[PDB]
Amino acid sequence: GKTVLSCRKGNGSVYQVHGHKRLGPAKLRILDYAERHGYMRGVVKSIEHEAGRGAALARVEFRHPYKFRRVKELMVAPEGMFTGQSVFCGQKAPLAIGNVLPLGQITEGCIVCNVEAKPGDRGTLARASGDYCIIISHNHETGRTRLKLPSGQKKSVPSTSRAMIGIISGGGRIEKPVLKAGNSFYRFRGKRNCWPKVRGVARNPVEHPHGGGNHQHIGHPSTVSRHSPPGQKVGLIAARRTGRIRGGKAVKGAW
Amino acid sequence: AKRTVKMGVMGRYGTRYGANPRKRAKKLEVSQHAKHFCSFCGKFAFRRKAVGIWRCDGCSKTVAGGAYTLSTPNNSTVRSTVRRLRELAK
Amino acid sequence: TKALRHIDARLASRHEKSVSRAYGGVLSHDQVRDRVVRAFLVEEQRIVKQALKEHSKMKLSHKRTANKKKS
RNA sequence: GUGGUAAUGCGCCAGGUAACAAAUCAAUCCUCCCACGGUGAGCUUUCUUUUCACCAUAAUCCACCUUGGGCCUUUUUAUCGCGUUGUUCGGAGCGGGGGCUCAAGAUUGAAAAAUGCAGCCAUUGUUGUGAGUUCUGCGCAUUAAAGCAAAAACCUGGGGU
RNA sequence: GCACCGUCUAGGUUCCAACCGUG
RNA sequence: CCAACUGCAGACCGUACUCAUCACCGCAUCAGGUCCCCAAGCAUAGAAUGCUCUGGUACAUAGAGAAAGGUAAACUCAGGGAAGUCGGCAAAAUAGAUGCGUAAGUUCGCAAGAAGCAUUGGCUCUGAGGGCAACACAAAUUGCCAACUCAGAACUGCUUACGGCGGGGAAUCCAACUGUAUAAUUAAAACAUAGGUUUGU
RNA sequence: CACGAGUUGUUCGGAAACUGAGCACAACGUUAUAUCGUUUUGUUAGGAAAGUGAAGUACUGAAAAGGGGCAACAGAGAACCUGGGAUUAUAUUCCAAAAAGAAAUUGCAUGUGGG
RNA sequence: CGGGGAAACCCAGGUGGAGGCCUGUAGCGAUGCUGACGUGCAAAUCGCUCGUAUGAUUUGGGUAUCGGAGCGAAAGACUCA
Ligand SMILES: [Mg+2]
Ligand SMILES: [Mg+2]
Ligand SMILES: [Mg+2]
Ligand SMILES: [Mg+2]
Ligand SMILES: [Mg+2]
Ligand SMILES: [Mg+2]
Ligand SMILES: [Mg+2]
Ligand SMILES: [Mg+2]
Ligand SMILES: [Mg+2]
Ligand SMILES: [Mg+2]
Ligand SMILES: [Mg+2]
Ligand SMILES: [Mg+2]
Ligand SMILES: [Mg+2]
Ligand SMILES: [Mg+2]
Ligand SMILES: [Mg+2]
Ligand SMILES: [Mg+2]
Ligand SMILES: [Mg+2]
Ligand SMILES: [Mg+2]
Ligand SMILES: [Mg+2]
Ligand SMILES: [Mg+2]
Ligand SMILES: [Mg+2]
Ligand SMILES: [Mg+2]
Ligand SMILES: [Mg+2]
Ligand SMILES: [Mg+2]
Ligand SMILES: [Mg+2]
Ligand SMILES: [Mg+2]
Ligand SMILES: [Mg+2]
Ligand SMILES: [Mg+2]
Ligand SMILES: [Mg+2]
Ligand SMILES: [Mg+2]
Ligand code: NA
Ligand code: NA
Ligand code: NA
Ligand SMILES: [Zn+2]
Repeated sequence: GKTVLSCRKGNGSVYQVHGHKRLGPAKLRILDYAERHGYMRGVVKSIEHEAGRGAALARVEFRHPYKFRRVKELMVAPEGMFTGQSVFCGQKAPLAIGNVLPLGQITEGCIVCNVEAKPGDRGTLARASGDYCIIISHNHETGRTRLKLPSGQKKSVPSTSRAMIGIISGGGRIEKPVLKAGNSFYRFRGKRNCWPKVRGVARNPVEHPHGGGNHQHIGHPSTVSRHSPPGQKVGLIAARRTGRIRGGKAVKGAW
Repeated sequence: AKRTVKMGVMGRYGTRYGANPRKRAKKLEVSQHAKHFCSFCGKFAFRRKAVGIWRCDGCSKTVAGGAYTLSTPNNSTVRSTVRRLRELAK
Repeated sequence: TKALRHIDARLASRHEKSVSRAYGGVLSHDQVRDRVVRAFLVEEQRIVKQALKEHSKMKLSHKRTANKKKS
């Protein structure tokens, strides 16, 4: 045989991220002394779009805490942010869209985005356009907050983790039909080399498990085991069920 | 005269891509190209540049959100909820 | 202000690229006016609140604490 | 440092230039055609106030009319007025009267006839109209789930020296 | 058991002092 | 310390020629391949196609010359008109512009140049379409001048006469469509596609 | 085929002197084996990688996180134009005091005016 | 901008210049003649005919991924005849 395409993509090679036109990574600001004890006030300077990302980015200007200079941050903007707006980050900050607060200060039932799973990681959950988390409950004895995630799972995080109030901008992006092959071409031009996709039954046996035969067919079940080696693990990996889903649709992911 | 009976902007596609996909895309296309109301100015002046970015024609304001309309229905509910919860806090 | 390339900008006289007003060659006249007005009004507004707070703290100095005394 | 009510004129930190797309309509230089005139050559049995060629002006400086933008001050506008071939602008200041600036042309000169060209120590020496051309200006609204590189080098300001 | 290492605070209250509070 | 004037000095490497029906790759001075700039006149919608001033060329082995049979970016053909052939293969054929006119079906966009009918030369005329100069309302007029297009009329002619330029209609099968693709025997009904669904996290 | 000749620059192209997709010396780690890996998402290395102006004749010693370098003869950058009767063959490169001539620009020194 | 309407809206004339739109050069390809040639002009070329021609378009230089490996809108295609 020969190497399968899914394994080849792990070498890097011509399948890496197209990043030349991107701005930097998008993060909250660093969890420093001012954020742990007081608050900081910044000004929104511009709202921009970057290739490959559905949400809008905001450049926010703060004063440096120790030196005489200005510091520019790049964040994922919530819906409603505008140029000239004042943004408050820290322990004592008011409940308003765009402010950044410790999770332990946000009242239950509030909608948040840009949540950090562990304190000080500068935001890792609920970042794609139109997404958000819901705050369910606090626990003061153990200092932990419960959240409902975009996928529908529940997660417990330390109450010192930060989050921005609001919803990621740019929502409703997937409801417009694409209609053309060229539109898909332009969509993936800004992301990476992964389109168009050739079906495995259309290939030859030398290069895929599904290939070959005098008809186009898989001659063996397409549900494969969790323990299969790379090159054998194609199809429906470790599926608990297959076919059309009737009635309630369960929460995906691991238990 | 009208120039078209119910195709509108989608007349540029001719006879391609099917009636229901065309009808579904037309609704978002019209909104994406309309002028929306700017509450800072008091006039209809917001235009979309790229997905999610809205710029006022007269005043120098840029706003984030919506991708095909200025404000999504979920965001208004979030705004009222936040305002009421803050009113309880203060 | 004129539109000058590299060597022409280096060899021109200074006032070809500026005006005598503050922030000349960086900000326009309306922006300068807005900055002046904003600075004055914000400083005055801050002074008023500091004065009010200090006056209250001095009000409760010879008040009941020094009026309804107990030792 | 110093003038003008003003737009603006004269002696470490923060911004800007470098620095970026389409169409439309105007487009300059330059090319082509035509009208009028000067010089040389061709045809001429006949006809032809004729047919063909030529009539050029580099960088760099001085001084200071037209078009297109931005703005100031005075009179205060409204269903209404201003404007484009074109999808628009106005009490967040329209129009009119006077100005301030920027961009692109123009017009004076200097260079520069002392040069070049053509007949032969002498002659000549050109000014107007159409058409086409992407410089440039229309300042930064082409599809877009596509939104259009970076740095050196340089420029101006805020501060204190 | 008693010493010593052993100490200072914005604010909130009732000239000191004390009680709260915790940078 | 700051122009400006003046004096002196201003280093290194590249630079001939070629860029192709003979200078490069293909065993060769090989009808193959090889990126960029400047680009005239007339016909005409014109970087189509035909002919021409400037610049370039007459180099590709020739001469004599009615066999048969060939090759052609060469022509005609009475009467019939696909009877030829696996099969209308090949050839013929249609043709520009303007006015009128146009079916079933349909995702309402199309189908459509559907189909079809009519006109067109030359000459001499006529009309329409502009510019800027000279509280009182026919400056609602005087003069000067450019550039081409369209429309109408009289007279007159055809041997239907450069180039260039769709044949059309009624149905069945397959694939939605634009695209990709076996360099050198396969361009398709194959692959891709938008759309739909499932899986892991 | 033989003999003899021809390519001239302060300003033209490159370099001196930019950064890009990228490369990989040092450092560290790995391997029986360096001839292996990491090395731009602001950025090397368990990581002490700064050698300077200024003050007070070299000397001497306060500040400035993130080592050294390469990669575009179509991107960025870049102070010069015409005339020639001046070649057998080079020319925005040659021309001699009336430089045929007219400019622009860099470094360092004179003096004239002003600080 | 004209006409109609109680209203909701309807009918008509212009302006504008969209599209993996149509005819057609250069460019990029390669359907048929099962034409030429088949000790060739050529170890794949020539003629006419034909597809596309604003886009999932064509092209110069630089740069990145290879030998049981690479790359592939998938033909076991292509990796210096
Ligand atoms: Mg990367
Ligand atoms: Mg196959
Ligand atoms: Mg197998
Ligand atoms: Mg099948
Ligand atoms: Mg243009
Ligand atoms: Mg030469
Ligand atoms: Mg050539
Ligand atoms: Mg050849
Ligand atoms: Mg050779
Ligand atoms: Mg031609
Ligand atoms: Mg017949
Ligand atoms: Mg028969
Ligand atoms: Mg028979
Ligand atoms: Mg045929
Ligand atoms: Mg017809
Ligand atoms: Mg098909
Ligand atoms: Mg096709
Ligand atoms: Mg083949
Ligand atoms: Mg074939
Ligand atoms: Mg298929
Ligand atoms: Mg020799
Ligand atoms: Mg790099
Ligand atoms: Mg480095
Ligand atoms: Mg370099
Ligand atoms: Mg260059
Ligand atoms: Mg140079
Ligand atoms: Mg020569
Ligand atoms: Mg097309
Ligand atoms: Mg075509
Ligand atoms: Mg096979
Ligand atoms: Na022609
Ligand atoms: Na016959
Ligand atoms: Na053949
Ligand atoms: Zn506004």
